[PDB]
Amino acid sequence: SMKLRVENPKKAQKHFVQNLNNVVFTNKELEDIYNLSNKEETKEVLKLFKLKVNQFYRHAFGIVNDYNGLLEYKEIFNMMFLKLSVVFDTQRKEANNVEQIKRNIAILDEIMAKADNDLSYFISQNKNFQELWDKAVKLTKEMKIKLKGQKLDLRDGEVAINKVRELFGSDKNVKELWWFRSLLVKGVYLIKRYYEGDIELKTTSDFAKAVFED
Amino acid sequence: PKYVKQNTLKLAT
Amino acid sequence: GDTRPRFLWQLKFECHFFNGTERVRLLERCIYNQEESVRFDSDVGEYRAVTELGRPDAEYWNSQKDLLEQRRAAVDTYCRHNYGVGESFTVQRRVEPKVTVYPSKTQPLQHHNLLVCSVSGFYPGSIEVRWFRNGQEEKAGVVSTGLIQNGDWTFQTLVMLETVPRSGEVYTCQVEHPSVTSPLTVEWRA
Amino acid sequence: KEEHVIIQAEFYLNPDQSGEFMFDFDGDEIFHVDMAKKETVWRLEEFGRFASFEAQGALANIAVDKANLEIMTKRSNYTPITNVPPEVTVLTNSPVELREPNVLICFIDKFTPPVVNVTWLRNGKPVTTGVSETVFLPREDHLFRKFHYLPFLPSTEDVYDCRVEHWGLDEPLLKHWEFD
Repeated sequence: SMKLRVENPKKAQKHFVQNLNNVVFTNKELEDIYNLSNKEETKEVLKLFKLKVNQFYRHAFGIVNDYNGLLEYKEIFNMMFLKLSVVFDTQRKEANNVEQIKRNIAILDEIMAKADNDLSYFISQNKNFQELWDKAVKLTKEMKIKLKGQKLDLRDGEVAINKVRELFGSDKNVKELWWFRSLLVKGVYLIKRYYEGDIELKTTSDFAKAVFED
Repeated sequence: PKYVKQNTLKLAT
Repeated sequence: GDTRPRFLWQLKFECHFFNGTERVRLLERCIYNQEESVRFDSDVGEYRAVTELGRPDAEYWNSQKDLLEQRRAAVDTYCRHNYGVGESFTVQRRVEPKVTVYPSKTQPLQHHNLLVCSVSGFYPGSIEVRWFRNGQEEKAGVVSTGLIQNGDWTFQTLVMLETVPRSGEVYTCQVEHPSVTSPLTVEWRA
Repeated sequence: KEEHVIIQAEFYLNPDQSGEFMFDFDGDEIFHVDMAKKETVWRLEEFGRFASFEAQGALANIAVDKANLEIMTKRSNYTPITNVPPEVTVLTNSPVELREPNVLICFIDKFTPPVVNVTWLRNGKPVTTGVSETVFLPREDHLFRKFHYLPFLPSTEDVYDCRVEHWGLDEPLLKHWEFD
């Protein structure tokens, strides 16, 4: 039914860490870490490290952006940062060890992969979420057609919501679930971009991919 | 054979 | 040099096995510094605070039905599982002891007072070692270091006999251990 | 009447920011996960040829542990741990014999927190080549054990000693050894 980021997810366990509130590192925080890598010889790998920390952040928020409707997403998001925090422990005591900085980078990747697995696992165990997430794609695809010749002036970010209320504002799921209605509101901005000839859409998110894929 | 662990649980609040 | 206060958090999951895996008991405990606060005893079926500081945690976890069922099944999915994974090189691990006998002086002034029976590099730690003076078992004058675990999956122990070996006598150190069907022996002619 | 005990023990210590994930069988270490490299290391190579473990899982656990340590420290109103000095002892692997390869074992027992500096000395000179050590092993009283090793060639002209430094000690503890 719904495509997972990992087809056959390996068992995942929750540590009940969804209620943490400040897992994400601030810039000053990250900078104070980058600063430890003060030696010359390590300045090249320090770039690859900063680049990975960024890819990391984008990855994490990417998950909440696509799956905020899935209860277990806070668990996955928070775990990612709790793990990052451990890697940073090593980074702080190995600030100029290029081989270590490279291992850490490799681990930051592994942490992301694990996140995708675990996410796929929790999704597989929540058939209901799947039905809802698929239905959201279903209607966004219909909306892709429905708005074929209409005027979409989304400049003030007001029309999108109206259109969703106009075409599906009576759908039980669009009234009751904010996340579901949002996937559709998010969808019309995508459709708009599609019409303007945007070609990267499918790479924008799992949702965008599921929507604009055939 | 794979050793399997027990997940750590986060404390109260 | 470092005079800063430290704070320690430990978590231990103990699997206790009896008669193979007939009876298994899981003990999950949380330790702050040097004091257990909360724990899950499979014999109980749910978290119980051990100190005041544990209460919040015992209360919170216990309200997670999914979590409790897991822990309750852990005895099988975790303990019995892991027990199998390593059985061949742990429970079955057998390393024959190396027995040798050499004299020694109880004091720098004393004569060749005691004989030492060195039993080393064996595993499991369960072993038996007895002294015999001309076929007759000796007990009254034995002293030992007790069983010693080396930390590399092997044990060693020294068993001494407090007797000035008179000429003509043949002392014998007999060692019995799982790694060998017939007891090991080392004689020492007076 | 219990026959065996398999213990999964892990810890996180502040402000050092040092953690440990290990499996224990009847007192001996089966393996542990090197936190820095995030990978399983077995106590005996042989073990790896028959079993495995996802180091990534340990990372997850130590990640949560860290967060818990903060929560507990605060909830306890920042109560620091009471240093308990180690009991050091040194003996050989097997009976010593001139020029016959042997090993020196330094047993550091009953202590906490899990932080300790160890140094091997031969006639006053710090020795290294050959040395090894086990990670921090857990005790039922919630204190720790640790072993350090120094392979050596016996000789009637060497005096070795294991130097152990721990916060619970007034001065560096220095246990001697020299065939005696």
